[PDB]
Amino acid sequence: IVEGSDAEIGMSPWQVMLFRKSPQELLCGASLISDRWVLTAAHCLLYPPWDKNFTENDLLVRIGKHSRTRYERNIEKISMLEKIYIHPRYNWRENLDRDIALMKLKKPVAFSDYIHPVCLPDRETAASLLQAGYKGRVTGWGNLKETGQPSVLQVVNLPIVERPVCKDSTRIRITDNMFCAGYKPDEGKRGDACEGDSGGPFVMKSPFNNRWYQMGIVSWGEGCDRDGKYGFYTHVFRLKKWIQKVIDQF
Amino acid sequence: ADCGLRPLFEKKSLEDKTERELLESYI
Amino acid sequence: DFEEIPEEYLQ
Ligand SMILES: CN(CC(=O)NCc1ccc(C(=N)N)cc1)C(=O)[C@@H](Cc1ccccc1)NS(=O)(=O)Cc1ccccc1
Ligand SMILES: *[C@@H]1O[C@H](CO)[C@@H](O)[C@H](O)[C@H]1NC(C)=O
Ligand code: NA
Ligand code: NA
Repeated sequence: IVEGSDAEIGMSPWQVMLFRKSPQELLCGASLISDRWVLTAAHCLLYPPWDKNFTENDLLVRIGKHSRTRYERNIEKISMLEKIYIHPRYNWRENLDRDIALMKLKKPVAFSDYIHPVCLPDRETAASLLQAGYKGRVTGWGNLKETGQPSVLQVVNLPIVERPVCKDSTRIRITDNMFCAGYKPDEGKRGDACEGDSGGPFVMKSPFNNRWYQMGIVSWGEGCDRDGKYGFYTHVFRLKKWIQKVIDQF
Repeated sequence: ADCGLRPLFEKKSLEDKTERELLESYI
Repeated sequence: DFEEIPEEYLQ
């Protein structure tokens, strides 16, 4: 996260760290959506251009964390993966269209002050909140700058951007399964997700029922926090039918 | 059923330091 | 600079 701040304790209790077993390192962010299901970006697991293809046994899920590097004894919980599900139409070849994956845990995780699932949006909440100018919140342990790494979880609030402005900021083909967020050069404020934040949640707090909803997944961006560029996010509601199909079936 | 309600914030009726920024943007 | 995690999770 670039130009953000230290998270408060328990601020994002759905935040998940995807952790590589060997070598031991941060792979990506992710989010807790039930006691057995974790949501992330497909490209965290599969991206052939960079020779990336992780299997279940390569990874661990670390939940309830705050410190990036510490083993947070009596606070975090570490879970093994039973199965990975990548969207069947995930487009790693062109533009990361449908950049979404689910992970089922081997055992349910116990909820605590530090561990709690986020809501997934219904059509109405999505329609209400996914509007240009409305702000969401992105969290992660990724890079603090494009070109080091934070001591603890970082947080930044960013406004959703008008689709034509998103489209005009890039040569990459944008789809309805993406949205973009971030400040314009003229707005003064800044901030962005970065490398290592991928797979983490873009959340919004509904003013109707005061619950947090995950509207986006950190997906891609040209550099980090560049003037005139924006962060792109997987549009969670647009892919919720696939999400429900996987959880229903498996 | 209990999704999206944080033990250390909503469940205790405490707000975090910047959630009001989000609310103020929801016009 | 990651701290080692309990061995049980790597088994
Ligand atoms: C390849 N890629 C995916 C990626 O690296 N995702 C991680 C990520 C997440 C968020 C952000 C952000 N909000 N700035 C940036 C990168 C990119 O973003 C590509 C653009 C792309 C998008 C779709 C398909 C092909 C290319 N941009 S890139 O500039 O190569 C990503 C990057 C940023 C910082 C340091 C090193 C690399
Ligand atoms: C990725 O890994 C799996 C398992 O080894 C393999 O079957 C698959 O062909 C690999 N490549 C992909 C999905 O592009
Ligand atoms: Na364009
Ligand atoms: Na920018």
